Amino acid sequence: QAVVTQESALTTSPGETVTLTCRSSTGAVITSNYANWVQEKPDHLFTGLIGRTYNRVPGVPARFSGSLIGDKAALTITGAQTEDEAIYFCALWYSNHFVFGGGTKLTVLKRTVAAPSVFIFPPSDEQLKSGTASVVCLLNNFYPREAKVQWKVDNALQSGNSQESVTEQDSKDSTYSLSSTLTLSKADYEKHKVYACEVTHQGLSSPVTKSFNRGEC
Amino acid sequence: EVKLHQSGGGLVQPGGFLKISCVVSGIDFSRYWMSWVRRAPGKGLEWIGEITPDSNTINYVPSLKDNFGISRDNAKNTLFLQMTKVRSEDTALYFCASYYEGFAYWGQGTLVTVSAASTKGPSVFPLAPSTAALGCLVKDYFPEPVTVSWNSGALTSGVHTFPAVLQSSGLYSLSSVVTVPSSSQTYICNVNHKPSNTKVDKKVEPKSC
Amino acid sequence: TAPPAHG
Repeated sequence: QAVVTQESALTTSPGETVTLTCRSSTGAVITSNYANWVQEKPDHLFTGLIGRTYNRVPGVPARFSGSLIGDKAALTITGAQTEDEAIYFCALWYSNHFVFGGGTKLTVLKRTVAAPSVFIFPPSDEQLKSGTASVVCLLNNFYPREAKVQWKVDNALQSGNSQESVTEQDSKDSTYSLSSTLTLSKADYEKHKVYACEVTHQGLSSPVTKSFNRGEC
Repeated sequence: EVKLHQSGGGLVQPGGFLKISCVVSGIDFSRYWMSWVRRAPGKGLEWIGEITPDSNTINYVPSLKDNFGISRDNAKNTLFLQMTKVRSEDTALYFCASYYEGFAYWGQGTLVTVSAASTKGPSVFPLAPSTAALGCLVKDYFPEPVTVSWNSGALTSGVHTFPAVLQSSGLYSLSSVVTVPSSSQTYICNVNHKPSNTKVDKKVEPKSC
Repeated sequence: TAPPAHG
């Protein structure tokens, strides 16, 4: 059940150099892991960059190079362009199959950081009549993409009961908007009082918490 | 000029069966390793398997060995992916890819949705305000296309309609929000779900205690 | 044969 680990997110800017790493849970990455790097651009647009740790796929710009630094495989971009903002996936070969890592969201800074405006929406009475309760946390017009929404219910950390959705990057001001929906049955919703959304983002000094108490205004 | 043209896919119920095709042109298919890969919502790229030009070696990630089968017909420049006894977690965009040093050539992707749901219109719930934010929650519909407008199309700026999420129920849910200059007007989301012949207009106003 | 992504 090998796991391939990459940085979740990294930030560079046009003209700079940045290196991404790829680590194996079984030990040091070696030649027979044949590290491959694949770039995912918006619209699920995939491009192979590097195969077998070092080799450029034909047509890939020379600013992409592979390496083995220490126990890890690495991708280096020398002179990053705006077009390089993407998710970079590393796959390692384990004798008879490839395993992709979780991917690195690479930001090539387009603009000043913009912190999200954070809004929480309790479930309507109308939804509660239907037997379910959805709590909606909105993150509006933020940049860059990386953001952490965490739900706390009576200060208990939630897990598995929320889903996230994000807009396209805005073509004019480069921002995103994100919804995080906490979905409970009405019964589970009414067992608790404090419903809190906690948001972490670069534009925020400290994480921001929007909350409400069930049954008040 | 090099084209990996995918076809097939679509909706299949849990336990069902589906075969995807990938027809290659612009290269001598019979000398290329081919691979299938997938991209599920909220999950990274996952490699499914690969197959040699002569089909004598077919490799799979072991966890998918029992639900995916790879084959090719070099005479018809076609790569195949058989999906077998599909599970709900197999909902994803599937891509064929050809090896040249790395993952060199890529198909346009095939959407496969695994859901046991029958068609069903959404419930529309207000997201009451309190720059002010408000919206509509469009919950538990099937299949995917809903259209959302605000005030019959008049209101467009500040509007964010989020991609639908497929829930573990096999139903879609979606939100649509607007920022407005803290006024009172009247705000109505118009939700149209053609497959269920659903048309709902929901007024969104502040909660009264 | 086109070189594959692994050896």
